[PDB]
This record gives sequence, C-alpha cells and structure tokens, in this order.
Amino acid sequence: VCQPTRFISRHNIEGIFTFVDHRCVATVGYQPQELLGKNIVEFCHPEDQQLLRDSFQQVVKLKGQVLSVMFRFRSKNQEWLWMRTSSFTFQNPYSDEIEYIICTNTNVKNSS
Amino acid sequence: FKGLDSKTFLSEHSMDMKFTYCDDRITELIGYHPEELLGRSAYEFYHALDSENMTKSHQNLCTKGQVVSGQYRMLAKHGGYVWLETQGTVIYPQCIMCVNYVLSEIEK
Repeated sequence: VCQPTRFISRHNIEGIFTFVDHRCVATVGYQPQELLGKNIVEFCHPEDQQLLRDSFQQVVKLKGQVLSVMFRFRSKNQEWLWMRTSSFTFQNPYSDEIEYIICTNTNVKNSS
Repeated sequence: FKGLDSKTFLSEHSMDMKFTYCDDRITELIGYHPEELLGRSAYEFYHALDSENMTKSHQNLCTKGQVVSGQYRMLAKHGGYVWLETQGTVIYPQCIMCVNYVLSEIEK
C-alpha cells in the first residue's frame, strides 16, 4: 500500500517543538533544526492557528487520550500542505514532572 | 543515576508491532541502532516469560486504542534484558506509538 508520509514530534505544552524526527524532511521539507525551538503555530495557516492553539490546550485536559487536528502547514517550498496532527500527552507517573505532548504529523488530503 | 528523559524512548510500529521508527535514545540504553530494528517485530525482543502477556496487551491495545503494558523484559543487543514498561497508543489504523520507560539496568 502507499505508506503515508509522516513524522513524529515532541512539544511542550505551549506548542514549542522540543524534539523533531528526521522524517520531517520528506514530509514538509525542513531539517529538524529548522523546527526545533519554534512553535508549531509559526508554520500554521492564519485561519487554522487558533484551532491549533485550542487543540494543544485541550489535549492536556483529556486524560492522555488522542486529540487530532487538521491544519495547513507551510512547507519549505512555501506551500500549504494539509496535515493531520494526532497528539497525546505523556507524563511518567514515577514523577511529577510536567507532561509533554507527543505528535504524529501526516500529510493528508482535504477530501472524502 | 539517570534522569527521566534519558531512560525514555519513543518507538513507532505497524499494527503487527514491526518497528517503523525508534528514538536514538534506545542505543545508549539497550544497544540497538534504530535502523537495525526497522522491520523487526517487537515480539522478537520480548522475554519468553512475558510473551503471552504482551500478546494479550497488544490485543487489548487493538481493541481499546490505548494500553499500559505492565512490567516486562526486553532483550538487549549484547545479551541480557532490561525491565521496562510501555504506554501504547493507536493512531488512526495507521500505526502504534509506544512510550517506553526503562526500569532497570541490563540484567543477565
């Protein structure tokens, strides 16, 4: 089957990329260092930015369940690519360290 | 003594538990390079005494969408095993995400 193009990221609860899987190069055309330290919202279409902020805020409330969101991500060629980001929190219960968010980011079609 | 993140590695799998991605943290912990795990099933590395339980957990993951494994043993590259526990999550099915936390040093 045709494998979907995806990459994994880790974010703090504000949305900042704190880890970027190198499969990002094939997905969106950036090197990981171009994403690290930036907010995901800095790559998001203006119409979708608030949804994306809202999403990151709610995923922390949903008891580790998956929260997905579709949005337009600006590729390295400055083109809007539809992304489905499926996010969940990870908190290690041997600790009280703050949870972070794990995402899997897939190029998808905006169609049925 | 290690901090929490240095004992955590994320792995991604197809629905048959073959590795499709793994964090490089695994190398320092268990010995493997991520590249060498790709295409191998996680089942190849579970201790025999945990294999039936890990099958059951995989079935539970596939039915429910998320699972916590309980404690199990994973085979290290240079023999022996480490104790670890895994939070698994299915992404839609597209893949399984596993957050793996090492509980022990390598034991023979």
